[PDB]
Amino acid sequence: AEQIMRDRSELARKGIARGRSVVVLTFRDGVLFVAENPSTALHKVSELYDRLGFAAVGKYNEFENLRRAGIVHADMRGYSYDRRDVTGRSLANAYAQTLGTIFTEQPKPYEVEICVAEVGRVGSPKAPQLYRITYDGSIVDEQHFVVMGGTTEPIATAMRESYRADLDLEAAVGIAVNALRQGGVDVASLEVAVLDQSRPRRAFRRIAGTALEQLVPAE
Amino acid sequence: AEQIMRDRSELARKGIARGRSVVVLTFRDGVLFVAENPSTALHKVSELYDRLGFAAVGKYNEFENLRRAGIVHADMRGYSYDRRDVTGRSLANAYAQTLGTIFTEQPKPYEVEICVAEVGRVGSPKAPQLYRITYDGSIVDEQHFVVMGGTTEPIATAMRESYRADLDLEAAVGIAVNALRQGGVDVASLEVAVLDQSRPRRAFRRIAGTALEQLVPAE
Amino acid sequence: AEQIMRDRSELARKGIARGRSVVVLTFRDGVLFVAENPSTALHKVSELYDRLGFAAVGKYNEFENLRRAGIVHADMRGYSYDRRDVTGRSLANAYAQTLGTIFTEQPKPYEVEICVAEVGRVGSPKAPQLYRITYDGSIVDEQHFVVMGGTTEPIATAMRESYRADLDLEAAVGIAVNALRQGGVDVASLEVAVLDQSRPRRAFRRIAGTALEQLVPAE
Amino acid sequence: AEQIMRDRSELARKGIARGRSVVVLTFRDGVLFVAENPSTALHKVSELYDRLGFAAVGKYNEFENLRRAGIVHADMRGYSYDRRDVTGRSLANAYAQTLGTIFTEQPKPYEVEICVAEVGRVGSPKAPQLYRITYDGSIVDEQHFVVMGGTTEPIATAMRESYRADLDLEAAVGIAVNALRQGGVDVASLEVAVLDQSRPRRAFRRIAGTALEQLVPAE
Amino acid sequence: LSFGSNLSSFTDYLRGHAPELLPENRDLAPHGTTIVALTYKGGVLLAGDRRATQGNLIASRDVEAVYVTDEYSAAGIAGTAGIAIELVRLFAVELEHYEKIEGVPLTFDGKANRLASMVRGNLGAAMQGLAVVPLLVGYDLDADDESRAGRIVSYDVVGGRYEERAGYHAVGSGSLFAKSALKKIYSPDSDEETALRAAIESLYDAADDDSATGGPDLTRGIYPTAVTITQAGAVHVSEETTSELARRIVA
Amino acid sequence: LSFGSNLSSFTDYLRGHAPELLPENRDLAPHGTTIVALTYKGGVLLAGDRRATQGNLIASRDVEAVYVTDEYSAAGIAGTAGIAIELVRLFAVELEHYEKIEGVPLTFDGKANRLASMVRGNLGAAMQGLAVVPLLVGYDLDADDESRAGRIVSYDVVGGRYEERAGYHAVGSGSLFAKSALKKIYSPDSDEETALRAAIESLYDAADDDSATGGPDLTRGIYPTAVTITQAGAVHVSEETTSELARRIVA
Amino acid sequence: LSFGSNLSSFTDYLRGHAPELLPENRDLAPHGTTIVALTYKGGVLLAGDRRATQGNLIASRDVEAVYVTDEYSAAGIAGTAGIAIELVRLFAVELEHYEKIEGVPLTFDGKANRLASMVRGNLGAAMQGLAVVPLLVGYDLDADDESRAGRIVSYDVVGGRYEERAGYHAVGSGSLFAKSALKKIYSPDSDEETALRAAIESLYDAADDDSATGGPDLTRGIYPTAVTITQAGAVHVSEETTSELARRIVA
Amino acid sequence: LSFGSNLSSFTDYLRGHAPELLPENRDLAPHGTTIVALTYKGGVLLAGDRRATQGNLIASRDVEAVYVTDEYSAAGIAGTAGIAIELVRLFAVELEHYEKIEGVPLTFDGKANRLASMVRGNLGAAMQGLAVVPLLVGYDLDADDESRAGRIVSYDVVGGRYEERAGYHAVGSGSLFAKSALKKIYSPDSDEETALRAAIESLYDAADDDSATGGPDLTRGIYPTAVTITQAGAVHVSEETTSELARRIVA
Repeated sequence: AEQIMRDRSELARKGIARGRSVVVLTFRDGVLFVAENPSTALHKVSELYDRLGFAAVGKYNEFENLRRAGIVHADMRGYSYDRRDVTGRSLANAYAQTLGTIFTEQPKPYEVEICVAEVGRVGSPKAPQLYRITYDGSIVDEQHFVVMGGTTEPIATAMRESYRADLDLEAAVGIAVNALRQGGVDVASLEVAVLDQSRPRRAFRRIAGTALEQLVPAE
Repeated sequence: AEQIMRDRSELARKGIARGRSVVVLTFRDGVLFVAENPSTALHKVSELYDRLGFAAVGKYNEFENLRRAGIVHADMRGYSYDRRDVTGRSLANAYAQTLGTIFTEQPKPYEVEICVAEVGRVGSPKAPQLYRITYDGSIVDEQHFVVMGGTTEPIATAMRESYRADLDLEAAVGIAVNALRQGGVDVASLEVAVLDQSRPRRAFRRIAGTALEQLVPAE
Repeated sequence: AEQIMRDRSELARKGIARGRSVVVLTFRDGVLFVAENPSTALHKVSELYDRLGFAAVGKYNEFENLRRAGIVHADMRGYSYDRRDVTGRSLANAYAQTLGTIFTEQPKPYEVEICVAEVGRVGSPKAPQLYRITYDGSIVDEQHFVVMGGTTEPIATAMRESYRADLDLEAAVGIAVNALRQGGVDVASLEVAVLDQSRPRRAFRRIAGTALEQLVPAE
Repeated sequence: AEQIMRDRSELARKGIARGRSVVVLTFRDGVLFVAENPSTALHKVSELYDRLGFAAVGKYNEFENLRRAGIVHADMRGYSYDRRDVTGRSLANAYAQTLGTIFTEQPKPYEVEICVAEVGRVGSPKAPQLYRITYDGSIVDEQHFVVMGGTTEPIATAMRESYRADLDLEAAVGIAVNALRQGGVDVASLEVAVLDQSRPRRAFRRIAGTALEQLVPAE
Repeated sequence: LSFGSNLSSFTDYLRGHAPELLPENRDLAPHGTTIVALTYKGGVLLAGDRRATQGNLIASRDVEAVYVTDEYSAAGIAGTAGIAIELVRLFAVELEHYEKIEGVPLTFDGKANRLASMVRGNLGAAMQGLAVVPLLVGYDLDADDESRAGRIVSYDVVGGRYEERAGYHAVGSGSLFAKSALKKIYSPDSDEETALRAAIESLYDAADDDSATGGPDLTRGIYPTAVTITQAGAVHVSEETTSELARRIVA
Repeated sequence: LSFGSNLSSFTDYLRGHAPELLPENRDLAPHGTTIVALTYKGGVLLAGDRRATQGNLIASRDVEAVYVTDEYSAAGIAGTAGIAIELVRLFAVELEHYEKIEGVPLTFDGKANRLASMVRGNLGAAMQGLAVVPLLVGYDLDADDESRAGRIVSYDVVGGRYEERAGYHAVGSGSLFAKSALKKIYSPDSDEETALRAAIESLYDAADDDSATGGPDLTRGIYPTAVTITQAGAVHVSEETTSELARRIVA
Repeated sequence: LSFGSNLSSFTDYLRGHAPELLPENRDLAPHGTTIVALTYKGGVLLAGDRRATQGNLIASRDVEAVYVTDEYSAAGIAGTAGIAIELVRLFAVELEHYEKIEGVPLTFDGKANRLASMVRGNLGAAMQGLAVVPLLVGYDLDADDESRAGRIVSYDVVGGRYEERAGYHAVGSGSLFAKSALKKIYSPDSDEETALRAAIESLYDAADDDSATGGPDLTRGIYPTAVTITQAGAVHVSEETTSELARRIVA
Repeated sequence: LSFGSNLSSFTDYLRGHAPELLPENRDLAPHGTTIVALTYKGGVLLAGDRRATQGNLIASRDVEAVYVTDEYSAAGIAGTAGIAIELVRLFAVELEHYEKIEGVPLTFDGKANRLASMVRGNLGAAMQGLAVVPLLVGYDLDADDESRAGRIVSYDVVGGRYEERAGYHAVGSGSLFAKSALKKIYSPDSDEETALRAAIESLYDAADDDSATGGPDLTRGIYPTAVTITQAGAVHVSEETTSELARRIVA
């Protein structure tokens, strides 16, 4: 009767357990977002800021709220200082703190898992960075790829031994679209977006259907 | 003792279980609303905005409250920006968030299920869109039809294999009035309304009795 | 049904039980911070003020919050009086009070253990001081070294009989890096920082990789 | 299920049960404070006001808070009226009320026991006064000595039949340092202070090490 | 998500969720045009000038001063343009929202009583020179005489409302002259074109003595804005009907 | 961590989490430059002077008065420079944030209605001499005439907004003169270079009679700032295109 | 029972438990005397007049204007007597309480920064004619030159603080004259009796031209108040040492 | 114990835990000195006078008007000395705290935008005669031209900020004259000694026509304060380097 945290933890893990998955990875151009999503109205991937992206899994309304909360937090910082002072690290920490509190006090924990992706400025040679925040308020800093949603084990390994640096865009889309296939069928019925570092400002771009066709390999 | 959510979920599902049903579908003119309702004073279908409609099932006072909440939210957005910036997607998300919170914090969950219908502007060739929000704060984007209230399974399939594009008005009224008959008798004792895209502004119109007679087929 | 404190206590002790460890010790130059941390983005050791350092273990978001809370508290005091009136003793007491309250009132206790390190002013011959605050709000004043995180018993004794005054920097890094090895493998995959009393103002300095290589002994 | 007070009472009594002890007594010069304390940074005895002293046992952060609370309360009264209107009786009552409320409402009672010592003005021939306040908000007025912390029974009697009026300073230090030895080893690893009535204003003075050596008898 | 106003008043909602949007909380700006209202057989009509002035300067020459507030009612507002615009807008939403909520529209009097509430809120800005006064017209659906269903309501700056019943009324700088012309050329129950003609004419006469007006101008092609309300509803008169009736008036 | 505004308005967020940042809560400072806006075939453009004056003194001679507020819209703001800058910035964030939230951009009118809301908040500072007035232009994506997609909206100090539709408009000390020059040298649907030339020219004429202006100066090398908006989006005109067009104008 | 201030500031405590006691919340009253401060070998000293005036009237002739604020620091305060007294008192408690809480005293600079905070609170009463300005001196325990450990800090009415380092300083009506006399008779590192003599002398010279002063008066037996601070601490100079040094000065 | 500001802003913390400490909530006091800023090859520099005046009186002659706000930036502040001091202090903590929190320093623009926020808060005191205006310089770490990394930002009293880019700028009573001298003796990319020499010289020229200045004085030994910022960081110039450069300037 003190480890209700174990239970609450389970409630979340199970919620994220079912439901589609998402794959975020690093590559030549910047950061790739491949997430299973049949809808075209609702999303799981979104622009966070100029060089930040956001992707999540779990209960919609909940990770959706956090998505907005981020957009706002980012904008606030940008407005209060300079757009250049907005960092992924900041939002990551932010989210970690929020989910952690929600987990501890809110009546029902948030059945959510979030990924914050950052990509260096136009010129800067710095390599993209990734962050993952979980329902209990835990974070890790992956520099290669992040998997979340549904059953990860198979998709994780499928990537674990399938990832490479400077991995071409088309290839990367494949690397991921395959890691998804194997474990949990996977037509051009997804939500794919990218954080193109070549762009000067916005950096976030969504990859349509016609352009996707020429990127998603078959089985 | 952690899955009270399962219970609360059941309380709602059962409430919506009993009580009449509603069918919302896409067609030539725009969006059709056919809902079982013996009353003529109280409603389950209503105008949301210029191109938005609202329909719900469950406990009246509860979905009624949400109905108003929508009218207000929509108007606020319209007033604050431009009537043209009011979108179904917005209210849908809004509702999803509200029900989700009510489900999680309110003492008793809302025994409600809501449908938000949008229809492109007068000229625009865009096809109508539908959204369904449930007592727990979940949403989906149907482009053809939505069924809710009472026992859906039979009515669902009755529609599943009975729906077609450009489906004439009279025909559509039939398609639905029949999907209702089979499963859960069904005289001109309903509330029927439509979201006519031909209209320039308001777009929402209620279909009276005399005009309904010439639309509801017999058994 | 009155000793829920015993339980809450256990929840914390166990959380701090698993997870890496940290070693803080006194030496010739000032204070050394050696903590197990695979990450380079997130930290467990940080600058508190001009002559204060902070290190913690446990749940991140929680000890992280307290970290900020300290930076703020310290700055406030500095601003309100003089930077020279900011003392480790103050923050230590502060933390002791905060954790104590969190333990008693917050829904879930803070799975955290904190260490506040102070080091006399540039000229002053005064020897560095250490403070340790625990999840229940208890504090002690170690003048030699402090161990926390994971299983301490082995690491504690390994230091208990391995510590010496004026202990050279390189040596100290060894003394600690070994006390860690024995008990709970330990490559240059750490977060090492120091509170150099030679410095005139800031006093806190992080020890990079290239400089660390020449300090961490092998097995 | 009404006598939770019995439980809460026990939680406190047990906390104060373990942990060092303290002896406060009356003598020629004024009031002597002998308390077991290995630390030199944290304290259990402190100046309350001009003629008041404070000593406590139990959980630190808790009795520490109360210590501050007193300093403040005293100062407030002094500021609002005249330093000469500040009395031990006032703070004693104050504390009695605070602990009593904390005991009754706070989630966990305060594992604390407090002693307030007063000593007549420079000229005045009035004899020092003592007050003891307990975790439940009870107070007594001892004119000779007060024992608290750890196991008192042995130390109590050791004093019960070992105390005398006008008891010299050196002797008094002995009377107490011995009453401590017998029951619950006892080197110059204590915190000793005194309330010297000879002083004109402050009256509170801490007795260092070099001066203590020549006061603490051996076994 | 808020559940809305207890009285189904959009305004009342703002009053407790976004006070900042209310008038209550808040020449240096262009000001309102002359506006005329006439009652006739079918329903009623509103015709407004297009001249917005700031100081002695002409700020705008295509100002639309008449708005359709709701299916069976329109209103014109004179005074600080900025304030006026915002006011009429809110008024519209007020009416429309009530309907979408209650499923029924407000009585004409109800609509007039609301407008008052709003004007009354601007009383602070009024006293500081930023006053605005509306002129409300509507086809009273709950009326007996389907021929006398047209109504005209004038306003105060303190929020008072008045039933006109004189067949015509005006507001704005030229209001004084315009009314006096209508006193002569206005005939009771009559064509919608006769009344619309009388109106466009009164604006001509107002322009004669009021430099803040200068209504119809055949040379520059500036013509009055109008709106008619009858059992069919409220409709915007076309520039043609206006400019034409304008030339015909000229001798 | 807050969940943001219910209406997806960054402003509305501040309104309830950081009121201090709003204008509502708050010559002695340099003031705004003359700014001109022209409509043409492709889209619309904004050209602004560079002279910031405080009293009779020249405070700055490289003031950028035109900003790209969003992919398909820009605005210039005249009046107390400090206030103006802050205002346009907030406006930008306002727009951009709405998009990142709703996934869609605001309608042009929506954008214009927001700017009003903001100006309206500065009404207090306005009445105390710290007024600022913006000029908004944009390529109306939801427009029919892809040739008439360009729009110009002017403002009040009380928060009113106005549709220009005269092909051109101006704001700032020289606005009066500039507008009068455009009345003569401005031709409707035309090159982006013809309109940009007309603009840079009007600033020349304004500088003739307004000491607070003094636009193009070939000797010192001070040239107007411009921004064009067309189906391609909003783009900053280069100093070359400006200085060049400047010399060509000179006889 | 409250747990006190988070920063160990008695003031901050009042700020949230008894705002009424703060200066912030609150000739028609007697006003402050002239006060001089000198630096010398050992430490520093403060000497103050005894004349309290209200209008042209002498209100008091035994006013103690110098106070020992803490073991190693004292301060004099000139201006509305009533306000001054309250201010110095609070300041003392401020310092003392901090010590009893933190177990350590505040740095001199810390003490000076606090006095500022307090003066800064009286800014409202200052602007209404009830201003007060303190002069703070102390033996900087954290100093290097045990000979230069003495420090003098002057104040603003807006809460600014200034390091004197000129060896001497003054405040109060005669301050102007007094300082000018010290500019001549004051010699750097010197006896505690030499500096105390210079001070009592400057008050004589101030009394010469300032009717609000009138320092040492052998006939009536009115002598300056003084306080010296050295490694031993702060101590009140005896009337004897004063009156004696006074007569010796006279020729 | 509070968890700090959500934006990692010390200021924002005070805003919600100690409002009293903010400027927003609060000649009769000494006022700010003339300050000059020059850009050169390496980085940038600030040089300030030492004269603090109150009325026609000289209040202080050793006022340090330039402060190192952070490793790669310094600022000088002119106006009510008391207010100025407090302002720069807070600004420093603002920057430093952000770093200790975020683990990274603020962008130069970020730092400038913050200073604005602060100045903007003093706008109330400004309008009441207690205005203060800072001059910010820094070595832009995120700059391309490591030679042009130096930047100068000037301010408004309403919180506006401006990029100088003219190589030099000034603030304070003599600012007018000083700037005009720099217009002549200032040469672009140059020695750190050449620029520092030009600065100390401009303060000489300012002292010529401004009685509130009176910069370098060889007879009394009063020399300007300076601070240089280059890739190495911000460093205080020594009195030697100053006084020496001072004598060399004299013929």
